[PDB]
Amino acid sequence: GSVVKNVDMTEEMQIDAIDCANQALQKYNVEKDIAAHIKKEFDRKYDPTWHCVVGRNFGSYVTHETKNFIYFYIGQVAILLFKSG
Amino acid sequence: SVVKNVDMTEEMQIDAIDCANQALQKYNVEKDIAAHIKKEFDRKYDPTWHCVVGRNFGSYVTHETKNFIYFYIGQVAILLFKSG
Repeated sequence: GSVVKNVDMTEEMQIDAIDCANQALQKYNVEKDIAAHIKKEFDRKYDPTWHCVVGRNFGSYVTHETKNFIYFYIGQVAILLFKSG
Repeated sequence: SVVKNVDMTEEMQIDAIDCANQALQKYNVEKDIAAHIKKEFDRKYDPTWHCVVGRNFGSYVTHETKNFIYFYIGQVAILLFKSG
């Protein structure tokens, strides 16, 4: 339960981020694909544009001002999910 | 592997990495490591910064972040951000 989140990431959205991350980790093996599934699901449910990186071997990203985000873990795997640009 | 805001340019990123390396060199406990990075960024780049190191930290709800960097020192995650 170690989480950093924005005030606009309320319980329902946080529960959905955890559920989506669990669904992505259940379905896919490659961390880039896991991240992409979470990003796609949040664009669809909570409107674009979301970005997501999973684990610690991801492509670097320069973001414009984030307006909402959540940083959390599924076991040892970090998930950063944020809305920007 | 870094995610950062456009305002975290190379000099500030270099300082975040150096600060994190200095904190990990000096302190054993991840809460203290994070607090050292936060204190140094408040002093050098003005408050209010917040920092969490590793994956066993106290949760935090932040108001709109205006600058941040997410990066790793080996297997250890560092999230450093300015808000509230």
